[PDB]
Amino acid sequence: DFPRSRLRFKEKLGEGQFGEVHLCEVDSPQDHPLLVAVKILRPDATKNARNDFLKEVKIMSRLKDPNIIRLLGVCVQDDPLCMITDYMENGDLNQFLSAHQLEDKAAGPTISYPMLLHVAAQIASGMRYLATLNFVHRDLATRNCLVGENFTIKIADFGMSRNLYAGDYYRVQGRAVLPIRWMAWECILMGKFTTASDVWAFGVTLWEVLMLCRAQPFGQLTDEQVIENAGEFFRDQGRQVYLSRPPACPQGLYELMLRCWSRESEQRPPFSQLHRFLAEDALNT
Ligand SMILES: C[C@@H]1CN(c2cncnc2)Cc2cc(C(=O)Nc3cc(CN4CCN(C)CC4)cc(C(F)(F)F)c3)ccc21
Repeated sequence: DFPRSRLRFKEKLGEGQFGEVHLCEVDSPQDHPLLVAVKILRPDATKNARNDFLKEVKIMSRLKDPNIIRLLGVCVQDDPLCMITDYMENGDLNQFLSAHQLEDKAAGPTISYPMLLHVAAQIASGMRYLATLNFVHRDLATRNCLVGENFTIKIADFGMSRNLYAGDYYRVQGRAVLPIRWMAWECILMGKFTTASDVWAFGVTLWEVLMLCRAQPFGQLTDEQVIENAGEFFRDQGRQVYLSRPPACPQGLYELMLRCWSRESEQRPPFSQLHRFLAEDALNT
């Protein structure tokens, strides 16, 4: 159990109905101070919130990769319940890219095209790790991607904890609230979530990166039309629709995005392939 006496409060990062998130300093992290994010459960939090908290701890404890959020420690042998992760200073990737303009010499901070590819390749690397562990993320989007120092990307999962992105989730039949615009066609129709559908979502995430998070995927189409589109991928009568090529995206890179959106799960490129393309092949028109 992490010694909670080693956590020095600095600033509250956010609040919730069942807990609080704090930015903490740890002096001499080798066991100047290391900054960490600590989720503390309120002493009056529900037994259901406590259940989610402990299961969240279990899940995270297995994920140890440079492009995945790390669980540093937990304080659970006593109350209040704490979970300690890395602190990603630049917030989520949607908030990060939305604050930048593209570096375009032919034409507020700037971000270059090679840097957008490095960001996407780090997301690919993280996902390759999850896929090799048979772990299906189920909600890959830029909002669930965290930005640290040196343009380091760490894939996370906030769920619906932040009310910031309610427009990105749709309540289907059964009170299940899903991110349909990022979901593969088999997910929306059959609830079939696999590594292959994580690829589809990566494809939509690469679109967001290339758009500098300026627009919602299929923004001109209603939620009902995004669902009806998945039925068109099922019928395979050539009437299904794809996200349009971002202005700064070359045709070669757009062709990779379309592959992630193949009708057949087995035709979608593995994360090892996306990673190599994004890190090596940027020499395309
Ligand atoms: C306090 C702290 C705040 N913070 C933060 C970092 N820098 C700057 N400001 C805040 C990052 C962070 C991330 C997580 C997190 O990422 N946790 C997670 C949970 C699941 C499972 N699962 C549980 C249920 N739920 C519905 C869906 C997700 C799967 C995965 C993943 F992605 F790694 F697989 C990750 C949890 C707590 C915190």
